[PDB]
Amino acid sequence: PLNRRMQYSYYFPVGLFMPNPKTQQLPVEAWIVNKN
Amino acid sequence: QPRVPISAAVIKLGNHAVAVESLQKMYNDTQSPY
Amino acid sequence: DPTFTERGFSKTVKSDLIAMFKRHLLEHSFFLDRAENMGSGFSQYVRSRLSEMVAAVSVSTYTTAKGGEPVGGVFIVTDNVLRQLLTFLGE
Amino acid sequence: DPTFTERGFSKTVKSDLIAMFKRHLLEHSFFLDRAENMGSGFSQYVRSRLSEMVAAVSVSTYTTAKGGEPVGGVFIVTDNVLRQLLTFLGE
Repeated sequence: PLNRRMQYSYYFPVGLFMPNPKTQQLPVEAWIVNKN
Repeated sequence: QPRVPISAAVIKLGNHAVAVESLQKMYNDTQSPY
Repeated sequence: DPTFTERGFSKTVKSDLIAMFKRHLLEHSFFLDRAENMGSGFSQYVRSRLSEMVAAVSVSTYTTAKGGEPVGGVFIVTDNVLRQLLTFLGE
Repeated sequence: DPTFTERGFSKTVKSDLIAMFKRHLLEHSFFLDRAENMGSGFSQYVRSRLSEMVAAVSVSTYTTAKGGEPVGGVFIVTDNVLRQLLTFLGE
């Protein structure tokens, strides 16, 4: 009984415009990692 | 024969001990190079 | 080392031994100044080099006093190396 | 491991086991050269790998001498691994 399946939610944004410090690269996609 | 205790620093390196000592004091009293 | 003796001796293993001479010369030599040079783990480092130095040459007539352990060898150091061994090997 | 056995065996858990084979092969294998390679914590590292190696296979007839502890297993190492275990596991 002490092997409970912990389940919670991850979240991540794709394609955000970073505002300028006063930006020619624009993200179309975002990368993540597997469990492998 | 009776066994006398002689002085030696004994470190235990794993399963068998060894008796580390130095004779630099024996060579310095006679002013001899070690 | 038994690992390079148990294969007998070939002409291929001789190059491994001549390279292992240099690899043991550059790293393990002057081990006490390296143990003062490095960070933590100096006690295991000094105890490791001394234990390999015992294992290189591998009733009892010379026992310890408060036990019965045969004393199985003797290190002969200088007076400057004796205390730097006795501090890294505290007990 | 009881954690992947207590769920029975499915076809989904087989991919987890085949990936866990590689994850245990790349990290935990040749643990003694890694324990010499790393910084501090080598005693807990070696004791951890040996304790997992005992727990993998999990009156008494073989007790210790000055106590009564049953000796519950036996490691058979080489002569080069015996002293590198006995230095990292000092007591």
